[PDB]
Amino acid sequence: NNPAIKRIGNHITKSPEDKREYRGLELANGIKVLLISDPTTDKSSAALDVHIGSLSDPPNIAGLSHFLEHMLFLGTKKYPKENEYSQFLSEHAGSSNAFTSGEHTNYYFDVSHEHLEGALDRFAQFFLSPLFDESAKDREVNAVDSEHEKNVMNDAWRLFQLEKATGNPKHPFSKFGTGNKYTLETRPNQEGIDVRQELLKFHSAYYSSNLMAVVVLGRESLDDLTNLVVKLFSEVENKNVPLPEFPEHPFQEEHLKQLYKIVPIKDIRNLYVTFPIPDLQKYYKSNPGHYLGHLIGHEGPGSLLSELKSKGWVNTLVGGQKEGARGFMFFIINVDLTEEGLLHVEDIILHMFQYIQKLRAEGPQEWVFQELKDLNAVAFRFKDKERPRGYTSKIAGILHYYPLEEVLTAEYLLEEFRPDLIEMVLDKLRPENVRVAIVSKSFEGKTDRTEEWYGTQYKQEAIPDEVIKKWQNADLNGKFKLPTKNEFIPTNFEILPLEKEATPYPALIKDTAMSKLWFKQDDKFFLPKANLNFEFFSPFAYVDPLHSNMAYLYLELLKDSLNEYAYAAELAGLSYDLQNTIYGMYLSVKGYNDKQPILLKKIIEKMATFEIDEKRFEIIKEAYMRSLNNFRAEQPHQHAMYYLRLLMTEVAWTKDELKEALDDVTLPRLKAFIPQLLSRLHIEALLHGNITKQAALGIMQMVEDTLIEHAHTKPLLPSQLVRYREVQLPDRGWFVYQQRNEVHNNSGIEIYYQTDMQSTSENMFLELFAQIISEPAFNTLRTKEQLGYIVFSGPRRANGIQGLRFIIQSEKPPHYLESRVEAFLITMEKSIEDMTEEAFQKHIQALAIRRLDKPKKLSAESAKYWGEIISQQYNFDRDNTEVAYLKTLTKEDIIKFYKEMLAVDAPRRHKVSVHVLAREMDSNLSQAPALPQPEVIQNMTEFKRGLPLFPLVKPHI
Amino acid sequence: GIPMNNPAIKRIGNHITKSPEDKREYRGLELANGIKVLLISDPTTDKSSAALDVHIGSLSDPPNIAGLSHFLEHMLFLGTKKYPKENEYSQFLSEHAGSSNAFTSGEHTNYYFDVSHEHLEGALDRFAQFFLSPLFDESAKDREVNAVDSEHEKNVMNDAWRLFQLEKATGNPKHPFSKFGTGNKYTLETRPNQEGIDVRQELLKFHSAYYSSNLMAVVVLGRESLDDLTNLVVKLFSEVENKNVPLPEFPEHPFQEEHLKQLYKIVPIKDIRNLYVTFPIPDLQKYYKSNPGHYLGHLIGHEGPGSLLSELKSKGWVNTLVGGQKEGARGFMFFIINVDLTEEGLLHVEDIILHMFQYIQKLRAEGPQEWVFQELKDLNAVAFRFKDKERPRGYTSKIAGILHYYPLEEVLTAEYLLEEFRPDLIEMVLDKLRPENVRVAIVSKSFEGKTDRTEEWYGTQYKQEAIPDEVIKKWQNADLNGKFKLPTKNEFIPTNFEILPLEKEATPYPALIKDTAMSKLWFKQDDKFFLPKANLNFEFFSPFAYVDPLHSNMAYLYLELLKDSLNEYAYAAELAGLSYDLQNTIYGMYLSVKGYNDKQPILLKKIIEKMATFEIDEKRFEIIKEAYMRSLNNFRAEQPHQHAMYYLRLLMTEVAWTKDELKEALDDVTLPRLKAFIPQLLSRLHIEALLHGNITKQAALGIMQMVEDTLIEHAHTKPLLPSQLVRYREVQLPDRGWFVYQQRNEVHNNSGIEIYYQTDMQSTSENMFLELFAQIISEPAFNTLRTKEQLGYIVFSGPRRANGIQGLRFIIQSEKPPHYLESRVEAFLITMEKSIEDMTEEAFQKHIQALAIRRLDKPKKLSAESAKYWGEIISQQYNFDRDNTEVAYLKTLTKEDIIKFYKEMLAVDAPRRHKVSVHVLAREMNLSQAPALPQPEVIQNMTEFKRGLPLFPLVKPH
Ligand SMILES: O=C(C[C@@H](Cc1ccc2ccccc2c1)n1cc([C@@H]2COCCN2C(=O)c2ccc(F)c(F)c2)nn1)NO
Ligand SMILES: O=C(C[C@@H](Cc1ccc2ccccc2c1)n1cc([C@@H]2COCCN2C(=O)c2ccc(F)c(F)c2)nn1)NO
Ligand SMILES: [Zn+2]
Ligand SMILES: [Zn+2]
Repeated sequence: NNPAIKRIGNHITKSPEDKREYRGLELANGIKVLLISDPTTDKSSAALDVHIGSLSDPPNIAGLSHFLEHMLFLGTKKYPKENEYSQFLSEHAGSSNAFTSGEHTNYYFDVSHEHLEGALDRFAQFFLSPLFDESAKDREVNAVDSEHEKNVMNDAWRLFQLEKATGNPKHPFSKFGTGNKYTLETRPNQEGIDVRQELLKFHSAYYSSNLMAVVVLGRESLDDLTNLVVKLFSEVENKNVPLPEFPEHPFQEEHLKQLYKIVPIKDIRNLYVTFPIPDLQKYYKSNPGHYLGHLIGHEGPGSLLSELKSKGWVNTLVGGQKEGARGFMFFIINVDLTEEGLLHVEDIILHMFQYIQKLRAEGPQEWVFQELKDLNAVAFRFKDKERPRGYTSKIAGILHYYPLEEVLTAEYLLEEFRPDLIEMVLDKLRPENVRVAIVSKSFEGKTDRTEEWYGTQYKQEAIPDEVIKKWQNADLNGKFKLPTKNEFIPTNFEILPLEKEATPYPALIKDTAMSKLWFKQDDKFFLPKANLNFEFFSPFAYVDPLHSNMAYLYLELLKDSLNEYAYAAELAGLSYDLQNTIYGMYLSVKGYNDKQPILLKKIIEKMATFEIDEKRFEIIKEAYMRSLNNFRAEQPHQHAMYYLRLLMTEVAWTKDELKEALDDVTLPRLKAFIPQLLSRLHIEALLHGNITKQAALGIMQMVEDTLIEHAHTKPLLPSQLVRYREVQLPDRGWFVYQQRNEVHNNSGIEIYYQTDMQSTSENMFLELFAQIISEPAFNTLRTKEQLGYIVFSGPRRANGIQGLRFIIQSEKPPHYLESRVEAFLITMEKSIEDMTEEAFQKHIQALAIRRLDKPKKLSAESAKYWGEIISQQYNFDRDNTEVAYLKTLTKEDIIKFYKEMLAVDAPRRHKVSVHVLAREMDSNLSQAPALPQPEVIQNMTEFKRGLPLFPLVKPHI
Repeated sequence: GIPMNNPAIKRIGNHITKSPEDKREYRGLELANGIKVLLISDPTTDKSSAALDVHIGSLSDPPNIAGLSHFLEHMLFLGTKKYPKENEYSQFLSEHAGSSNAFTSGEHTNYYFDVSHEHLEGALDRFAQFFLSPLFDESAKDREVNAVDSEHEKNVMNDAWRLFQLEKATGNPKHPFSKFGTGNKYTLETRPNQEGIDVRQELLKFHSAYYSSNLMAVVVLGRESLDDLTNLVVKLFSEVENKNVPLPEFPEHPFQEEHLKQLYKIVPIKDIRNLYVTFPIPDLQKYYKSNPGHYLGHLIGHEGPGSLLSELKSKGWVNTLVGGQKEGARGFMFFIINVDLTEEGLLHVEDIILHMFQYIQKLRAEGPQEWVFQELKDLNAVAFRFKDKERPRGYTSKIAGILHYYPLEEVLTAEYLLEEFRPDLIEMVLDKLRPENVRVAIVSKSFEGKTDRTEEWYGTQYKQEAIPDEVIKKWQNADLNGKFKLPTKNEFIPTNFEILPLEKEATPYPALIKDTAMSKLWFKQDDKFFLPKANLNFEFFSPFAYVDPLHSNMAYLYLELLKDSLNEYAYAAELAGLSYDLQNTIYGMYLSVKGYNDKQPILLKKIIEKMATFEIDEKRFEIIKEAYMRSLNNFRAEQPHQHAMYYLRLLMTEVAWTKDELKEALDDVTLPRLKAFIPQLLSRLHIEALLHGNITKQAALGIMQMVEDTLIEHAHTKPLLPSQLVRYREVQLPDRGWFVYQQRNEVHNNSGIEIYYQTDMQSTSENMFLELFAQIISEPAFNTLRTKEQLGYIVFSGPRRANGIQGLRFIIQSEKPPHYLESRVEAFLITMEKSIEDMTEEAFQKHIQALAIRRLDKPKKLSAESAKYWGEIISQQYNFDRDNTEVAYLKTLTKEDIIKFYKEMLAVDAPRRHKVSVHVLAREMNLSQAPALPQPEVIQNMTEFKRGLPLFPLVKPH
């Protein structure tokens, strides 16, 4: 019909509950396309996936493909304004991102549904005519270097790269993929390579239309969308690039039966078991690797984890197939270690091979596979509706692996047991194909090797043949037994009819001294799911560091207890979250509205009648100790945000305070704590989903009755239900707090301009200003001045107060970062006042679109309401009224607000700054303003005592 | 050569015997007109003082005009012939750092003041005219009768006043003892109008009949020499006329035979259970050198091992006992044994009384004990040798009364020193304590409904019965009871009075000699008083003493139970001049130990050990918890203005549990729960202590460590983190805001009001603005709101301080409704604006000097110096030089400064006016111009009120 379209796909199989419309098609230049018509979406979205990545970097230029990824954002022949893409999105309620994996570079964006074409055009140019400006190239090499830096001291990256460096050095799998200033600038300048030539050369060589897939979602009809995609993308040139293949596995036989001992930054104890296996991607219909992962990584009774845990050796286990690349994959079993586990790695692994041996003895189990098939099938039928941005990027990635008519289902459905493949894979899980790595600080000083890129300290030795042989003779262990039929599988998918007095927003359907119960029957999504949210308030949860530690340990121990029972439910789409908070306990139950009452009652009963297992208590406590210490190894901007949260809140226990109180938690004391915690409570709950008002009251009643019967719960007094306030800073004050990060050699800074108490006017002043400065902020402080990879501006909301905040992680000292943010603000004063009235209104509309974007799945709407409820404001219609006020704000309103609240000279300026100094650190351009002397906070307690405390917000109703 | 006799002086006494530690100089003498005079010269005193006690009181009321003595007492303040401005006397004192008071007992009317030492004579001259030329202005008399009515109304629903007059009403109705002494509007106006009495003549008649110089004792204390004090007193008081009035006597007891062997059943206002046993006895006053009454009071009322109380408490029948002689009047006394009653006790009154008579029998069996007398003598002797130095106002008032009862040379010692062992007198008094002489009274709500009589002045509901002769006979036949042993030698009697020498490194103010996670020790070796005494103060912080109502209740009961079990052990120390206080706070616990330093470390160790290792007796636990339940409930019967202040503290503090919340929580306090709470509270602590007195730095550090070591060994205490040491903040009120909180008092038929004008955090600046303003208005506010408008008896102005914040407050209890009182206070503030503007610069500087004198009045005794520091310490301001600093700054203020302050913070149209009012309604609820007031925001809920406002900072330490 049309010459630009090679073929047009037929029905793209979808879920019957999926109301979006789909058309597949393949362009003449080979670009695989999927088109999603959703006339309701408030944001439209496109994504493109190029099937090339880090594995295809030049050997002399580590990280080229990643770098190119960054550079495409900085201008094209048709749109050469460096920040034109990001600025257009920001002015039209959009955003975008991209990532570079081993075989993919993936770019995506969303934007106000009324601006798809303008965004998509600019987006298309990335793949037609990028500038690769020399100036922009020399700047953005720093963002890559800063990105690598944040990862250098991160234990997950260090290991990630160290695996690669213990395989065959000649294999692309060993490449350093992120790149840094050395590999992208310094070594190429020393070696005479022109970097810009190489970006152009790579782009022209590999960004070919035959290796691309594109997904576009908008309100427009599938037809209009077909015309729009052909317009912009058939232009792409096809250079018929062959899809790279890695048939040879990176681990050959000299890399097997090897043992690696590794010393990470954090105090952690891990055991990693790896088996090389053939590439299983083709078998995807059956999925042998997933069947095996399901059993090995089972956490229920008779499981491998179960026994390793009751032997006191392991707490968590992960098992299944791990991606490698077209040509090779891995099977892994990864456990963390107790102190005992670390002494018993030989036996832990023996136990591993014992469970594999039982899976060999029983042979494949068709009922197991069939159970997975029918659950996945139900999962797919009732899948929540995705957000555009992630949906397009996801699908754009898999289009390369499946035909058009099955791209939506290929990754949820399964087709036949195919026990031959299961046996084939299982045959690779043998002692002679094993690689073993142990991570413990106990190897400190006992290593002899250094990994080039990250510096990781490790040792390599061969597994003694005697030990391989013992593992080969693994007997059957009577403690291991296959799973039982999942008893939590849901069976009643009936959607209850809307009650005649249903409400659009949650209604307060119960209000005793015990309970406040908020209820809404789902009237948007009509899936057989419910969300049950409970806030258990008790003053004894946070009264002091000792009690705060005991709340944590109680819930951790409780969940550890429930794990075996609740794993099945989690597999059958029924999950729960149990969390301690500064006001008490948070419990969430989400999933199929069928079996929920079984799980909920089991949890409340186990809470109220818990019996602590002393060995579990010792093991989890020790873990918690290490947890607290390991915060030292977090990142500087993390540390910064933490200190700021400590400074600005009435009450807050530090890690050191908690860590000192921990030694005083004893099993008796914990046992006494729990009934005391439970003795008096107030329960605030949101119940939202496929449930009637009667059902909601009965769930609430069951919770109350179980607590009253088993723990004798009495209500709290109204006067005891107090929330913490935020420190009220003085007009024209500027406080600075200084700490050192002893692990990372970058610094961090958070800067907080506290404005005033939340209210419709103050909320929208702040939100509008943040919107107007959002893109400029990123462009000026990252893109132009390249302060660091992490640069963030936005609102801060805490305890009913709010303000503006800047967060930055950099190698520059924080006081420099201060002047640069101050300089930026001034230049923003000029920019807002030079800003046209038409631009101003573009920003108003962008914010409105964001605020009024409607929630696409039950959980999202639920969390919107929970935010209103826990925050004690209860303004469920907030978006309408606040957007309405928004639309009436003038550019002068915003200028008055800035000069009153934010400007260096503002009369009501309220500035506090946290500075985190790097490890080795010390205690033209637009001109920075002159800054007052900061009052230096030496003691958080003294700081807080000398200031007032804000009020608390008044509820709405 | 014989002397040149001054004729105004009938005689000059010999050496007035005094404590060898007492540096004041004394002279006694009797005027020609028979006034007995003691002169006290004290060249260091910052305030001087005088008092006059007339030996006439309300037993001599005219029979048809109840309360005339008392009323006359009020009227003498309101103007004399030489000083006829109604409030000259009050005004003069106020402007010269002075105050005065007076009171009317059955046989005495006692008047006293205390002002700046430079203005003795001026004060004394205005004072003297009271006894020469009262005006008894007819308008004044019509107004002041309201004050007396409001005083009586204050007392009407008070169980102690009800009982006091009920006793008078159950004796011989024709005896003066049965008179009603307060008076009220009926007996002092209404009835005298119906009966055609001219009250102003009756006043003049009484004053002239009885204010005779021969019934008068005066005491004057001043910086002036003894000779100059003599000339002065002769000058001002010689002209008081001697009508040679005979001193009234009452030789017939008010309780005759038909008033004995009686039982009375009385209904209280509060929920209380008391037993009152009374025996009539002869007038023992004349035997003061042996004190047979107090010997028997000492034994019968003893609280140590083997005691009467001891057994009654083990039976679980009583919790407290009081026994000894009770004053009556010249010619009769009583001997009492009073106990409170448990629930069981109320059912075993007959056995309680039998046990009382068994102990009395043990005393008859053993007979008088010279060694006991010996103990009494020795303790009293030591007490007098090392008597603290008194505030002059109280001292002149006390001595002026007792000049009537003792030779001049003995006024100081008569009440302390024992000289004569009189076993005959002991046996005499003991023979009067017999069932055929006994009167028994029971006070319990359980008689509610079952009474048939009504006491006429208070309304008391009671029934009267004759004690069955079979009961009297069982008490007569009280055989001995082996649980009752006499006390043993008091091993807490101090013997080491040595005053350690003043260390080289010693400091004028307390020094921080220890600062650890556990403890912060303040110390000062005494450098002023040099008595063998010390004060040891400890604040224990725990977040678990006030975390919620339940825990608060448990902190209370813990310390109540603890004090209960230490009582027998600690009683001997109490008698030996060594006492302790233990009481829960909103931050944890407070412990004070005061007295002769000798044996303190023993008592303190016993207290701390018993805290850390406490074993709760289930039976004491039940009894004390029940009493505590009653105590909460009984709050409903406090005065209206007390409620107003209570509610204000509730409203203006961050955290604060109401009586109702405490009471609801009490039922979940179980013995096991309390046993759990104990160690939890003691597990983490911070101790801040002031140790001040006759102790060295080493001994002090040892004391502190001993308290730490004990808590550590037995309760495994660890330190709290600094971040946990949080104090509570005050609610910060909004500019131009005005909130009202309204409540009703369901017992009293008056209303109460507190009005709080918040100003700002305490600083030198703000403190002195408020204090000077409050000084300027102090006297005028009393004179306008009470003396002129007669809003009530209780009228108060002054600073309020709480949680580092401050402001101005008025408190009034009145029959009129709160909103009326608001307008009249507001009216008053306006008049004070004009008054300050019209005040001369000298009159202003005069108010400044008055406040200065008051702020720099140097403490006279160790306890008062200690208290001054302790306030600096628990307020965490640590500003030990505050008086010198703040007075310095005071002296530079100008009347413009104060008018600016008033217009900014206080005036009705002030931009930073922060007004909260508490209105307490009564059970049943021209003049200057009141401004019109904004509509007030009515607080309907304290939690929401507090949630919606900011909280102030805390004051910066020094
Ligand atoms: O490193 C990566 C991720 C890398 C990709 C990248 C690289 C270079 C860019 C240059 C200019 C604009 C966007 C560029 C984006 N990346 C994402 C972000 C975040 C997080 O997600 C959304 C964007 N974003 C922002 O911060 C942000 C916020 C507000 C703005 F107005 C704005 F323009 C950007 N930062 N860097 N892949 O390999
Ligand atoms: O009732 C009684 C006691 C009665 C004696 C009395 C009687 C009538 C008076 C008339 C005018 C002035 C003082 C009169 C005093 N009394 C004492 C007080 C309190 C507490 O002691 C100090 C005075 N005082 C004040 O409140 C007060 C406060 C500030 C002032 F500037 C001021 F002049 C007075 N109130 N009534 N005896 O039988
Ligand atoms: Zn990147
Ligand atoms: Zn009076």
